[PDB]
This record gives sequence, C-alpha cells and structure tokens, in this order.
Amino acid sequence: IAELSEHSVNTERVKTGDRGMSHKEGGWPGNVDPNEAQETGRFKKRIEKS
Amino acid sequence: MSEVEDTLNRIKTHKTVLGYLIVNSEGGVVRGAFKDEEESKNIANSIPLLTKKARSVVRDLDPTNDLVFLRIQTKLNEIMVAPDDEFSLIVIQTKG
Amino acid sequence: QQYKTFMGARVLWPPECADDILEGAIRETQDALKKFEIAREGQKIAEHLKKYMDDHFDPYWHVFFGKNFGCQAVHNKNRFIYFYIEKTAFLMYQT
Amino acid sequence: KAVTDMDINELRKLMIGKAIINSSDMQGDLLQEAQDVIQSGIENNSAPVLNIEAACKYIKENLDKKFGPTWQCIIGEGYAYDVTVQNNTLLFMFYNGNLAVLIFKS
Amino acid sequence: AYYAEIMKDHQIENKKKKEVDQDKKQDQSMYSTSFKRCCKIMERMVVQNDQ
Amino acid sequence: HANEQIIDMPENSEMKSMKNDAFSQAKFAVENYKFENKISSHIKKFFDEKYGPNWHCVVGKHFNAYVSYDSKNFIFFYEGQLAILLYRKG
Amino acid sequence: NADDQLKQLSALEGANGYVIFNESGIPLKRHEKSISHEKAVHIAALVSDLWNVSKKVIQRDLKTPENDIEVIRLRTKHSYEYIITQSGDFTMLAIQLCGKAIEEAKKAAA
Amino acid sequence: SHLDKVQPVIKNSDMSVEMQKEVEEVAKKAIDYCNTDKEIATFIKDDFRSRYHGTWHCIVGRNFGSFVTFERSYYIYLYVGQLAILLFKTG
Repeated sequence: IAELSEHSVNTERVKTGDRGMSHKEGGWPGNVDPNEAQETGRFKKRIEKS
Repeated sequence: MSEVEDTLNRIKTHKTVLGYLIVNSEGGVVRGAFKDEEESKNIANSIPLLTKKARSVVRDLDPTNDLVFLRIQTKLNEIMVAPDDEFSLIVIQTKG
Repeated sequence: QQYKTFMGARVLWPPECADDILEGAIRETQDALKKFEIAREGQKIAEHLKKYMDDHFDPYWHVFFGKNFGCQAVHNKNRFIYFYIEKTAFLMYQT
Repeated sequence: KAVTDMDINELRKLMIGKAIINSSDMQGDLLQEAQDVIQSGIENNSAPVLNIEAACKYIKENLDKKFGPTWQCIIGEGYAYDVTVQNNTLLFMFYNGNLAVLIFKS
Repeated sequence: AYYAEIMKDHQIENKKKKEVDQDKKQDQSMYSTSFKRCCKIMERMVVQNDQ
Repeated sequence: HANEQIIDMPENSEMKSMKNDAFSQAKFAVENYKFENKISSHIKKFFDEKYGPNWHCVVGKHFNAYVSYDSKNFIFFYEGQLAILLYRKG
Repeated sequence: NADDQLKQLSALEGANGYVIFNESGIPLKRHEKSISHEKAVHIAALVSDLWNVSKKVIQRDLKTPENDIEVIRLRTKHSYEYIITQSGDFTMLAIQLCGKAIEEAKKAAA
Repeated sequence: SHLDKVQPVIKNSDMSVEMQKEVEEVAKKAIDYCNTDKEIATFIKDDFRSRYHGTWHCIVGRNFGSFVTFERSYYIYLYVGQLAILLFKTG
C-alpha cells in the first residue's frame, strides 16, 4: 500500500456584496444633497444669476 | 360612405398639407398619401412610437386621462396626430 | 490557498504532485481543450484525460473539473493535481 | 355610482390591502409562500413614510433564509429592466397604487 | 391591471362597445365611430394652422 | 428537483442501510454546514465510520467528472439544488 | 422681476400650473396649485425623455437634417393641454383648461 | 453640446476608476441611441456582457430602490437627468 494524505480544494466563490439604494429622488449634482433643503435652495439661486 | 373617405380627401386637397397617413395600432400603413415613399415609410415606423411614448407621459400624471390629440411643431414643419385604439391619423402641415 | 501561473495555467503553487507528472498532465488538458470544448460535450474530455493518466502514470486516477465545486479527498503521496485554466478548475488524484 | 363614481384618488384611498399579479414564471406553490412574506414585510417597515431601502432590506434577508443564498429583490414606482434568471425562480407582482415589486433568484 | 380587477369585483354596468367593428378585410375597413371624431378634429386643427 | 439520479448501490443483503444513509446524511449535512468543501468532509467521514475507509465524495453546483469506483458502492443524487457524488475505491 | 412672469402666467385664462426644468432635470420653479417637488421631479422625467426622444427622432428617423422641435401640445380627455417649449438650455410644461373646465373650476371654487 | 448638458452623475460606484469612466460614455451613448427606457436597459447589459463576461442584471427608471447580491467590485449606480442606470454582475 502507498502512504495516503488528504487535501481539500474548493473553487473560489466570488464575493457577494449586499447594498440597498433608493432612486425615488430626482437627478441633482453630486456636491448637492437632494434631501437637504439648504443645498437645493442655494443651487436654484445659483442658476438664477442668464 | 362619402363621410370619413371625403373629409380625408378634403384635408389632402387643402393647400399647405404634405400628406395624411393612417397608421394601424400594430405600426402598419392603411393609407399613405405623401410624395416620396422614404418619408411615408419613415413616418409609418417613427411617429407611432413617439405617440405611444407621448401617451405614457400624459398617462403617468393622471391614469384616467388618455391622449385625444397630439401636435408637435418643428422649425419648418408641423406634425399633428389624432390617436385612437383601432387607428391613428397623422398629418404634416407646413407653418404659414 | 496561494495559487501560481506556470505553463499557461493557474495551479496551487506548493505542487502536491511530482513536477514531471504535473507538467505532462496540464499540457495534455490544454491540448485536449484546444480540440473539445468544456461548454459543449464536457463529459467526453474528462474520460479522454482519465484514460491518458492510466497509460503514462499509475492506474485508478479520479478526474473532477467544474466551474464551481468543493471536495476533500484522500490521495497517495505526491499524486494530487489542482489547477485553474481561464475560469474552469481541474482536480485529479491517484489511488 | 360604481366604476363612474370611482376616481383614481378614490380607488387608491378606498383600498390599500388589494393584491394584483402581472407575471408569474415561478411555480404555483412557491408564490403563495413569497406573496404572504412581502405583503406583511412592506406594511411593517412602511413606517410614517415608505422607506424603499427599508422594505428591500427585510425582503432580501427573509428570502435568503427561506430558499437560497443569492436572492435579489427590487421595488419601485416605475422602471425598465432586463434580468437573466434561473428557471422557475422569478415573481413580478405590483402592490396597489404606485408600487412595482420584482423578486427573483440568481 | 388594477382597474381590470376592480371591474371584475364591482360586474355592475359591464363595458359595452363589443368588438364586432366593421371588418370586411379590404375596400373600407372600419374607417368609421371613434375614428370619425379623430378625422373631424384633424380637419379643424389643419384649418386652424392656416387661418 | 432531482429528476435524474444514478443509483449503483448493493440494496440486496440488508445493505440499504448504506444507500439510505446517503440520502439521509446529505440533507442534514447541506442545510447546516452551507459550504461545498465542508459537505464533502462530513458525508465522507460518516461513510468511512460505518462502512470502512477509502470513500471519495465531491459536492458541486456545476461540475464534470469521470472516475473509477468499486461495483455497487457508487451513488449520484441531487440534494435540493446541490449535486452530491460519493463512491468507494480501494 | 423673474417671479412676476410666474404671476403673469396664472393670470392667463385657463392656466392651472407651470413647471420649468434645467438641462439636467431639476425643477427651477413650479406653481403652488400643481404639487411642489414631488410631481415636479416626476413630470421632469417624462417630458425630458419625451423631448430628447422627439428631438432625436425628427433629426434621424424622419431623415430631415437641421429641423429641431420648438413646441409640443399634448391635448387630452377632460380639457387638459400640456404645452412644452424650449428657450436656450431650460424648458417648461404649462397646463391650461378650456371654457367648460374653467367654468367647472370656478364653480368648484364657488 | 447635449453630452456636456446631461453630465452623468455617479452617487455609488463600487468599481475601479478606469471601468467607471467607460460606464459614463456607454451611459451617454445608450440614451442618445435609444428611443425608450426598455431599450436603454437592453443596450447597457449587452455592451458590458461583450466587454466583461458573466451574468449582468441592468435596471433603469424614474423612481425605484435596489437591495441586491453582486460580484464584489462589479456594481455601479449612476443617475443622469431622471434615469438611474443600475448594472450588477452575479455568480
């Protein structure tokens, strides 16, 4: 008999991130926050300056 | 009947109208009365998709209220469409 | 766990099998896969490889390749070969 | 009276706990399980104002434990999608008013 | 879809306008009453633009 | 839903204990451990305990395999979505 | 000065609401009678698509080079009338009624 | 000048800066090519599936929300005007 040795090998399971994002809001810029009233209110006042 | 087939003949004969084209609900040509065929084939495919897309616009805001009549206005031309469930009537009138 | 690239193939770097049996093995799979594809008729290419091992090396080789699986097997000293190629991972061990 | 009296703003207000199925690629018995969980799930974490993230945190975790590991579920007012799925792994049911629920198993 | 289930729930004054249509295959197919309205509206609106 | 299996187990001479414990263990092993490698470690360890050593089992969602086994010791069954394969050799 | 036009637009007979959009899609200014920000985000998504689609189609699918759309008048059931124009980058969607619906709206107010 | 106007914005991008830049162009190219929203979803998936292989799922619309299980470093969420192009690959 030939001396035996056990080795386990498993195929690399691709990593499974879980993330939850809403798009109920409209399309603003990045620097501006859609929820915050200040951020929106200024950006509207910047467009009206033509 | 003289009444649909006459009124359709009348609006064609009417001055400053390029042609009236009836589109079937399945994007098909029932009657097409333009000069060049490329325009008529192009209008047969392109415009009834705009009217279905424009129907979804009015529908989202109020899903009781359906499209009765759509009029686009271009630089040189006007494009007027009277959509119904069975058929859609399309016209191209040059602006005075 | 640390893999490595030798003879255009992605093998477990500490080579469990002897480096001659491993080289000839990987090269035969690459020259088998150049003919028959894994996607279509994938059973045939395993049976081709299994018979090949018994001819050139000791008998009773087990052959196991898939896009996704996980096995713990008992094998002989220096008779265990586990290598990735593109995406498909090929396991085989002598008994 | 009846349909004529009923306006959109009356229809939505009249009835919130209605249920309506559009597509159904999944098997008859597995729908009955999911339908009960998503309806009870959304109404719980509907909160004062409907947190669409919160809804799909609950539905994601529930449907991971209940069936399989990689289960993906998205809800919205309106959207377009093309989504490759396994056979008999997909249910598309929208809740009353302006809520479209797509659930599938990848 | 939602509206279809409400009509099923409350069958009170079932929707008429049965799909007999005009048919006839060729030589004046439908071209008749909802479409007449669309033709009449189109005529007026064509005139409107010239006047 | 396990439409097509391959059962090549003894069955006769009260060796159904060695076929039934394939379907029985698989179900308990898969739901608890939830890791392909660790299944093949559990099912093997059991079948070695009861019916003596030199069993090899390989568990995967999608795999190809051709192998040599000991006649009337090889069974291939789908436990739910997963596809478990176990057999003796030596 | 730029507010007085919004006041001038409600003054025109039939006018329910108005909504202005940037090139982006954000609503700049809306009426108080039409819903504020909630509908204004909704009504932007439809018209910005409807415009860009029609803008595109007339230059390509009609095979008419150099012919940009100026106005769009969606007439509907009841007496709604959705007028879409474009001055420079910005666009807008007015909503008027007709004598029958104006009279109905005045009776509802009374 | 319409490509300068749309100016596509990227709220959440769990992806490399090089692969992100490619999505911006495809996202712009998709909208100006396509006549309806259903066509946008179809064009994005098919273009990425060709470039990078596997099982993509693309969703785009006005108002929605998205809890999903994805291949880590294969998820982007960009909104342009009122359209949120959401693409994610799964194993």
